[PDB]
Amino acid sequence: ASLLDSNFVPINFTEFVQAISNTYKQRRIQFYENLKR
Amino acid sequence: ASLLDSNFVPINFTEFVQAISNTYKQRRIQFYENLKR
Amino acid sequence: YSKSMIENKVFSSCFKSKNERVDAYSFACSSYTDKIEEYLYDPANSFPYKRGVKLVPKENSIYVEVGADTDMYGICVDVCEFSCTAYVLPITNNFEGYLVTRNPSIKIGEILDINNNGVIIKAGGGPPTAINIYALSDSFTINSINLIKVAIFGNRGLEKT
Amino acid sequence: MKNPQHDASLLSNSNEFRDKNVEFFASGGTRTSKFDKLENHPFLGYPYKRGVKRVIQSHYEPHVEAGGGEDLYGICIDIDEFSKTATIVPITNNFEGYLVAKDSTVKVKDKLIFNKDGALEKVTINATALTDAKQISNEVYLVKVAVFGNK
Amino acid sequence: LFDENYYAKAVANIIGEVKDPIMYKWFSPDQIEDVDLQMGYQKTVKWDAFLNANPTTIANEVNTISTIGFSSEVVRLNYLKLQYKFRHLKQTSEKFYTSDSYIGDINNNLLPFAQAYKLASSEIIKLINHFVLTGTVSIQKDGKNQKRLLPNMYGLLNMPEQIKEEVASGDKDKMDKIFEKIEAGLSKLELGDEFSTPMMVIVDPATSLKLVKPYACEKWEDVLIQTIKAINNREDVYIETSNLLKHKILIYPLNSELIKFKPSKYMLPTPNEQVDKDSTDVAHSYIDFVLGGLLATRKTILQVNIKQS
Amino acid sequence: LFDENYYAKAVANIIGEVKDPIMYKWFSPDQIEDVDLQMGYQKTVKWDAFLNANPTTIANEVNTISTIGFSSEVVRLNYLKLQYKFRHLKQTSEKFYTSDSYIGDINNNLLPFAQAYKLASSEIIKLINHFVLTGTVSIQKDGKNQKRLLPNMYGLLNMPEQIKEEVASGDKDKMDKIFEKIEAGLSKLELGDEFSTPMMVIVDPATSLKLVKPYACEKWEDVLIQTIKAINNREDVYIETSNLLKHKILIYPLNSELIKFKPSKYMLPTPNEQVDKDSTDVAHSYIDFVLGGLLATRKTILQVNIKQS
Amino acid sequence: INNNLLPFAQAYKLASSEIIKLINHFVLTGTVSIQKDGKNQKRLLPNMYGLLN
Repeated sequence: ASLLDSNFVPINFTEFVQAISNTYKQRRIQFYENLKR
Repeated sequence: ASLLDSNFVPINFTEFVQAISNTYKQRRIQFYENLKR
Repeated sequence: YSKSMIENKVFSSCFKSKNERVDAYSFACSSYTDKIEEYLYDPANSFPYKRGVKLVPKENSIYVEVGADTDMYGICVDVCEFSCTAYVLPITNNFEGYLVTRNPSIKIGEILDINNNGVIIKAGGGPPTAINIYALSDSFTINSINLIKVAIFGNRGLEKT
Repeated sequence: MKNPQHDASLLSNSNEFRDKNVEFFASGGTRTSKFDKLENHPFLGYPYKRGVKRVIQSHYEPHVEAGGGEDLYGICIDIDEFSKTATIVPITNNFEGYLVAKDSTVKVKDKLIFNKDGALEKVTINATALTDAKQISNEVYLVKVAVFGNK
Repeated sequence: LFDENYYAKAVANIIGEVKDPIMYKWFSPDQIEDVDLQMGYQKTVKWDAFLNANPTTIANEVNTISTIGFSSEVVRLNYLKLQYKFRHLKQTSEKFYTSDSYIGDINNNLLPFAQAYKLASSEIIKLINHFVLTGTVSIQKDGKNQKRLLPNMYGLLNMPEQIKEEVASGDKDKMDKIFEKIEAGLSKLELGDEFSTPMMVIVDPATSLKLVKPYACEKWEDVLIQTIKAINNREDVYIETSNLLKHKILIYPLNSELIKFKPSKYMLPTPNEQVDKDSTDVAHSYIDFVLGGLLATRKTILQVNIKQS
Repeated sequence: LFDENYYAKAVANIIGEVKDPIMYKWFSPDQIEDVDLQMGYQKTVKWDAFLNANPTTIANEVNTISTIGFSSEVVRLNYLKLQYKFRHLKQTSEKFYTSDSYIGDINNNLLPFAQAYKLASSEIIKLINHFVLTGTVSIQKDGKNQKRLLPNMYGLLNMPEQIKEEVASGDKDKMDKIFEKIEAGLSKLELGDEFSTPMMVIVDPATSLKLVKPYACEKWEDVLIQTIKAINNREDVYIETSNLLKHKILIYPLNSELIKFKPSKYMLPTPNEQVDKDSTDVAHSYIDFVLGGLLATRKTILQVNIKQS
Repeated sequence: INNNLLPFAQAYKLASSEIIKLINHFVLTGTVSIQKDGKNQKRLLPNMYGLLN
């Protein structure tokens, strides 16, 4: 359940918050993938 | 015969120990492949 | 005192010299066919962990209390504080492990004796020793409690001086 | 040595089943229990079938050497020459087997003590002789004893 | 839910426009691991093993074998829940404020919900970055009027039982003295068996300006990098500048075995379900975030403070 | 087997979480070749050829032709088997100790078999690395109470018939004297026709700290690397820091024709089939490993010791 | 008979009956003992009581 997935449709606010947390985690993973030092 | 394979089903403890040794050797080979000094 | 002894704000910082812990495994070298017995101990008189203990038959149960070499039943190797139960290796069995001492400066190979508090001391104190105890390492202090590696093998035929 | 390895040219006739166990190569004990404590220790010299004492001092771990008396630590029942190690039964464990005797004076019912060389000599007491001393070769005498501790 | 909750729909649509926090640059990917908690405490147990004696030679028969012992250590971490409130235009009122290529009252500083939430989230993320770097919560440049926090809630700068060095006010401009203190702290560092790891240095703009000066054709920055490489097994040393610091230098390894960040998985801003509504066109909304979760081993962080007086 | 032996199943499932030994960084991939032997000795025979005279010119008729001879050399290597014992919870008892987010008695320092095995294997691997680097086995920081080992069981630091250099205690802080000793050792090094090979240098942390000092805008490390490149046909020169060394410097080539590691294929920790069981919830398990197998040609290792007293 | 050795099933049944009697006594009285005098009691944990104590 991620907001980045277009097909995702939340049912309630709890699922919405879980999706927000998953989206933040995925964005952190993508940032560390794209990071160059 | 290695522990990496999901199809590998050891029959006895001697085969298990042989698989452990093979796994150690394969891990060493992979480490040397991925090592960039 | 106790063995486990607490929340920490930060974690505590090679493989060498990591065994110097009060709650370390007592047996330096263990062996199957070692006999281990369970007894009760006084929860307010003396903490018998890593000390020489003696059997005191009370009116309700047989307890173990810290004792001297003259009347020693064995060595208390572990304690379960939840049940206040002491685990004892009888003197008839060999032991090689870490025990509580009161002298912070003991060298290797010295002859040792257990005092009235179940504590390792130098055998030159004067009391005639009745047990074969030898120091396998120098005494080390954990900050404070002093521990030392000892080898205990049976009784001594004739009491020494 | 426990097993002197020497090549031969003819086979030795060995069919009699009696008087075939009293030999210097027969390690272990005549009667043994599963619950006997055995400890491997580094050794110096050759303490095979003798009383062993623990000598403690580049610093090295303590070793065992032939000895006895107030320094007696155990009995050496087997030896490994390649690894230079010795199997030892501690003095707190009873043992029954053939050990090295100082001379032929030892007879049955004799109380025996481990001397400074790890050999059993007549009279603390350590062993009770079960048979007479038998000369295996030259001055090597083997006597069957029942070790029980120290008095 | 999206058919009913316009605010939730707008948050889901505009969640991507918020920039990533800059604190991610201060940690390795393996150092960060989320936990499931909002407020309270959580206990972490670390297990270890040690050798009790020399190994036992397996020859012939033997029953007495050397043993391997085990140990455990427990560390407590506190987590705190914080909230903010912001005003915005009601959903049904946007048509009456949609101007030429912009929406909202310029005169009254009223915004649509999506823009208001985006800006508020950015500000809250900046505050979270400041807390993680410094360990304090404050909205003033002085750093005063700090919000009182629970114990076991520390940043990289105020973590206890670490190597603290202080440069006297008389040597506030002496890079040689500053580097002497840095070398002393680096010597006092204790990395143990995990010394082969990249290192991270965080400095303030004045310190960077002093560093880029020539070494009394080499620079103080190059000398510092070489000194840190001498202890980190000739591995990567990264240097970062932060305006959140003031005459401070932070040196620490980027190794998950020494320093671990375990934030609540609700640490970053999250909308609240409650929305304040009335008969007017103005509504109110709430944003939640969670602080806490930095864990470190003893004597692994070097904190140098250059006293100005 | 996995239907009957839960311990074997757990070892198989968790064997992958043990990190690779660090000793692999001190050798080239071709230098390591496993052998099939647990305890005992193995004789390795090396063959060589030589020219007896100048070659024969083939012209018209001739029957007397120059000959090529052969020679052999036998080297014996000793291998030792060692064992450790550790206590752990029982599989049928783990359910009564499965707490929240962790398993095991914190008070009694008892762990599940998988975690206990992983930690014990890590410690044993550290011991193996120390033995391979130094050649001694000890568990004390002073390096005393060493386990006596068999002959023909050497490490890199104690291998006989190599170049040994000693820096006097009065010159312990003089990098010029240390480098002079290093140059003398490098001159005494004999690589023959195998000189074109990468070289490896291992230093203690104190020597690493000294190496980054300015040369007396060049560094002692740079000077040393150039000196080694002068002799190794300008191949690669690698520098490593180890906390297992104290005031020692090791220099040796990474050529499999000069130095070869032939470890037993059971050298790394392996579970034993025997598991002690009784009526309680505590069980005992055994881990086996094998030591020995480093072979080197004469005068191909430079070992510099800096005396402290 | 001469050595008082039973098959496992009968031995287990008898031992279980004895242990069940001991458990009933503990539940009723709050103490564990094998003597009619009631002395030589096994020490128990706190917050472990019976109907009588």
